[PDB]
This record gives sequence, C-alpha cells and structure tokens, in this order.
Amino acid sequence: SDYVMATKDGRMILTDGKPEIDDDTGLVSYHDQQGNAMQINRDDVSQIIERLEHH
Repeated sequence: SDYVMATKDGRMILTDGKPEIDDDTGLVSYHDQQGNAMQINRDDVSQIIERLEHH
C-alpha cells in the first residue's frame, strides 16, 4: 500500500497510490507528493515496487 517507482535512469520516484501501466498508451500514470497527476513513458520505468504495510 506504499508504492515506489524505479526508473531506468536510476531515479527512485516515490508516489501516492498505485501507479497505472497503460499498455494501450505506453504511459505510466501517477500522483506524486503534492497531489500532482503525472505521466512517465513506460519505457523509462523499470520496476514498480509495492511496499506492504504491517500493523
């Protein structure tokens, strides 16, 4: 329930909510920290990390 996005160029983008891989557009959609809807070329994304939360 805490997603992290790894980019092919090394960056380790934190996010708010689960990103969206649209294979129909070749785009990954996401919200960052300031409530901003963003889009990044799927191609520049290498991994989608879900960090499970535990009580």
